[PDB]
Amino acid sequence: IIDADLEAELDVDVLAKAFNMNRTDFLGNVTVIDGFASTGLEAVLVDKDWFMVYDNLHKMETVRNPRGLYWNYYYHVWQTLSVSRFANAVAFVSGDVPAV
Amino acid sequence: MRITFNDVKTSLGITESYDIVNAIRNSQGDNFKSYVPLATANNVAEVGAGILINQTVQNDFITSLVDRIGLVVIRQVSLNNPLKKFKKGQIPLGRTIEEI
Amino acid sequence: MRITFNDVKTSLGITESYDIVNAIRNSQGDNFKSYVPLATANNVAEVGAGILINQTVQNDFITSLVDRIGLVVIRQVSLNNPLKKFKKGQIPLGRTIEEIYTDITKEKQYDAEEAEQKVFEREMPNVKTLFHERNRQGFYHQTIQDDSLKTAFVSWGNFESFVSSIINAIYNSAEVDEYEYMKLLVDNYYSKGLFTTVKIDEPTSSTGALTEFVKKMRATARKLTLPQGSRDWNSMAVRTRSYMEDLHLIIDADLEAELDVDVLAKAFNMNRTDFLGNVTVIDGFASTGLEAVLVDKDWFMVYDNLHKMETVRNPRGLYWNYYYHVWQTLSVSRFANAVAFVSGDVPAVTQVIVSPNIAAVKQGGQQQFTAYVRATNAKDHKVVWSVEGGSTGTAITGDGLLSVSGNEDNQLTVKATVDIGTEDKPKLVVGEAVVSIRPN
Amino acid sequence: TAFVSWGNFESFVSSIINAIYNSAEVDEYEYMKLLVDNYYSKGLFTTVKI
Amino acid sequence: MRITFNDVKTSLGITESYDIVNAIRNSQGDNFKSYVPLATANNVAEVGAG
Amino acid sequence: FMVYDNLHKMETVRNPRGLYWNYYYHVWQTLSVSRFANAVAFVSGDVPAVTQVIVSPNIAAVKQGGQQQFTAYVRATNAKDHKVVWSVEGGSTGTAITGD
Repeated sequence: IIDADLEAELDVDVLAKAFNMNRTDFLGNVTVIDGFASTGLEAVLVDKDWFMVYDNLHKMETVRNPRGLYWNYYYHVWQTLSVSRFANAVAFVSGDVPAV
Repeated sequence: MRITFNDVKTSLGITESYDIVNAIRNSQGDNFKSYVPLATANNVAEVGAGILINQTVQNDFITSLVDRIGLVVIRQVSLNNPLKKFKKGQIPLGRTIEEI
Repeated sequence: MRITFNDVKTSLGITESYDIVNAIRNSQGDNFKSYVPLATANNVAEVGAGILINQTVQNDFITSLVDRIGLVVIRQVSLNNPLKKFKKGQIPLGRTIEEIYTDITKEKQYDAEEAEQKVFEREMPNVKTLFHERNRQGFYHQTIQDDSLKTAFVSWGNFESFVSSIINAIYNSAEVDEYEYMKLLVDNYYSKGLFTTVKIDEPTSSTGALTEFVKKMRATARKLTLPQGSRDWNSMAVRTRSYMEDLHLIIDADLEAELDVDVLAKAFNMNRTDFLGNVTVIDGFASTGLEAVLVDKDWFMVYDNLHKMETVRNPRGLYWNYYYHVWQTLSVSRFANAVAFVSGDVPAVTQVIVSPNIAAVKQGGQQQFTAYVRATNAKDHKVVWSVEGGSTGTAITGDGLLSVSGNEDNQLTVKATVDIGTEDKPKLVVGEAVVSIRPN
Repeated sequence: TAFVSWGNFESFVSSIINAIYNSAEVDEYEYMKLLVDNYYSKGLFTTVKI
Repeated sequence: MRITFNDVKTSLGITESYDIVNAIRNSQGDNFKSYVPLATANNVAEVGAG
Repeated sequence: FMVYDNLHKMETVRNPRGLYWNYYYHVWQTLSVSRFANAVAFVSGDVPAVTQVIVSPNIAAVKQGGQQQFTAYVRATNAKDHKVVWSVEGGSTGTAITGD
């Protein structure tokens, strides 16, 4: 997982990555998002089993107001968002990090 | 009840840059000589960027008649979760997940 | 009657360079030793470039006989519109096209205790509309004298082939004009300044400029392709997304060749779509700043209303007259992604967009306005809100909340202004919104 | 009142429903992105210094 | 060709006689009392003629 | 008469806590009259000599170098005739109307 601004820079300025474009055997699959909101995080290399996201509820219910003559829709989403500590996870930090 | 707008212009929230109509009119073959032979280019330039608020336009043959809307298009654009491939199944009953 | 030419030469409008015949004759094995063994090379050199005006040539065996024409070829070359793939269907009846877009909403946490009294709350969906109309009407005029043309041809097949060639020429002219109009649409959009401008240096200034331009284009395409979408790549300030196969980069051949040759990444990623979308090549933009335009397939809103051909006959002159009428709507959509890469001096702020363009409020209600500023730099700018309705008691705050006085009858105009000029010489960019007052 | 054809009316209603689903997907993406930031803040990652 | 009309009102060729719009509201026991219960009388009378 | 009805419906709701029914009868209608049909008032009180003046082209579109003819019909309650004065309130110099 990396951002587009840095991914384009690496792709253009590194000939190895430019040659190994849209390829999986070179550094796994690539996911592009908009920033990490962290002062040090640059890229994150994780495993498919790292995410432990599950769903508990996904439903929609509708009610009717006859005085106003309208329908009111509610969409309820309940889910578990967690990570697994048994999976591989590396974070590339480009700042001043502690020794340990 | 009855909501109407009056004295509305086609240049409400735009910022002119170089007045393309006048550029085409006074272009001495510099760059707009391609658009010079084009006929009814001013009409395209007037409403080529879309109209935010529309008004009734009378027919060019019989003034007493108005022009109707011949097509209605609804933009159907779907937004997807980039990280949805990492989602697992569903848990109807219970709250706690144990990993061994 | 009888039109003939005399004393015509085979070197009418040519400019000799080095007299290849004499060069071959006097070549001492330098470079024309390959053509020296060739026989009857002078005959090839005389008429190898074609004859503009031909004359009767007598037979070499019997002088009294002339040489006939053994083959007639009609050049059938078709000209196509490069941007024809962006055309939509046809509209037989009506003039106006309405486009409706629905935006996303917020999220509320689950609160059973709170939901006791607010079961019947009203939430207003975010809906925006755009309007287009027919703006191109034209026709093409041609004349054919079949009776007089029958002399120039011997075979019917060739006669009808020539007639079909004339018709195809008419269609080619129509296609060229359509391409010119579609190209003019982009220039009109840029002149009106509804594009999202990315400021770059001159690509031809240095090698690093080319790679910086490629990096910026790739980053912009990647950000546009993101599935979650964004609100900073369209003129309506609405959250929307694009597809990598739906992205089109319109650029000119002179710059495209430069980038392809001088950038190894683009050279490796040639004739590929996943790298910066599809590529369209045209001849210039007729704009002093425009270099390349990255648009979406839905950006073009071109429709057709009429495409017909009608023919009349003049019997006194014995000829046919053909008219080809083309009526179509040429417009663009402000809901689609559109980025323009400009390599000149651009203003700090391109435009300011107020989220609700048109609104209607009661005499005691309030309205919230959101301002999106399209700035070419990384700096931030403070907006100022004002209302020019005129009536007292109607007040707008710095945040963007407008409260309407209890009694007036006047259309309100709301202006969000950004000052980008220097001191004692202000330069204001204003975004406008229209508010109507319900009688209550 | 704003529509003439039923097909367009139901199309607009379905567009509203799809907008709801799009908002749900965007929120889910935001939560999944927040998970990584929370992990980094808690410092359970293996950090490579560059 | 694009023919548009700006700032037009529904009083082009209308020469009102007694202004029913306010004659109804400023009516106390007269023959106009029948239209007092009408809630949408003003809206009906605004564009009733055409 | 050009009277039509757009909506005629009834909605019912029940309050389990209060044990009662609420009925809402919604009526939406359009009420208008046509100016293309004959109509006579037969007024007995004092009436003005002239009731109204009708211009035959109510809406017209004209070229910048063109001319347009107008016709006036006066509704008179007596056999006496009246003259018509034509005026134009465009305000632009060079545009004027004749007495006919």
